[PDB]
Amino acid sequence: GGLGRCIYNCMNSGGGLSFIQCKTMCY
Repeated sequence: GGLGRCIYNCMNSGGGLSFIQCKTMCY
């Protein structure tokens, strides 16, 4: 899928941005 890993790498450790910028941005 995407959201599953999106926030994972984005938030867990692999984004360098924010949460709302990935928890929702990711399609």
